[PDB]
Amino acid sequence: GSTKEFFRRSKIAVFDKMWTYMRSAEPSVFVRTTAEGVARVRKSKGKYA
Amino acid sequence: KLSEQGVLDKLKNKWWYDKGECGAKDSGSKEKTSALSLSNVAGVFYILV
Repeated sequence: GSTKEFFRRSKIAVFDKMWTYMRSAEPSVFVRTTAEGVARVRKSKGKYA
Repeated sequence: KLSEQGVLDKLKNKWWYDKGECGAKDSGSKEKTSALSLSNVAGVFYILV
């Protein structure tokens, strides 16, 4: 989506560091759909944003 | 030419630190406080007996 493409091509120093973490992270922080993303927030006990 | 452009420093920062499993802020972020154990105040019992 346009949300992921925003952090990829950004040149702001705050946003460059956020894309560096999400690139090199195991397990994958990226989700398939929006309903899966809201589902991870409710069940991870405050560890996922 | 690569050394003066900081390209040799940009590559060493990428493979060593960004591919690092634990970062500097990773171990720094975790704090916890613990109750006193018996091994701390064990000497006062030894004086008492």
